[PDB]
Amino acid sequence: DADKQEYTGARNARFSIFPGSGLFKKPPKWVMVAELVETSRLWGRIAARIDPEWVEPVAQHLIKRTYSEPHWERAQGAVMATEKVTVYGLPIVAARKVNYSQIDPALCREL
RNA sequence: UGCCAUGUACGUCGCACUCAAUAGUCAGUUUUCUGUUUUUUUUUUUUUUUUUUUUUU
Repeated sequence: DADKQEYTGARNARFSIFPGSGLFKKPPKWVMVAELVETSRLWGRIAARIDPEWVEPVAQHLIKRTYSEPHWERAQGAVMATEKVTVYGLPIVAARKVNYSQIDPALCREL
């Protein structure tokens, strides 16, 4: 979380890095942890920084894709939408412009 | 360039400035706050914090 030393994990749960880590003082924007433990709060024991272009290919059965702002763009002759990819409610890509016309064939033929 | 008949009618007069003072009507319980200057600046960005536990050709 921005300017906050707490992490949004799976579902609405929030956690923090176990203080014995070396990156406990160096927080990443995107972290993966080994053990979730509830003692005083939620703690991920062994933590490591990740790059969020990683988790779409390896969670294909878990990704939910939400497409907003379907607008027909002339230059492609095709409809664009902003896609958001999430697992467990975690917004992996906040915004990616993608071809809504290539996604669905039903209405884009008429358009 | 000589002459022009007689008698025949008159008087006196007036004008102005104005006008003041007046009726009757007694009284209203005690006590009270309300009140004044003076330093003026009110307001300035922050952070990472703990650990049941035990076994795998």
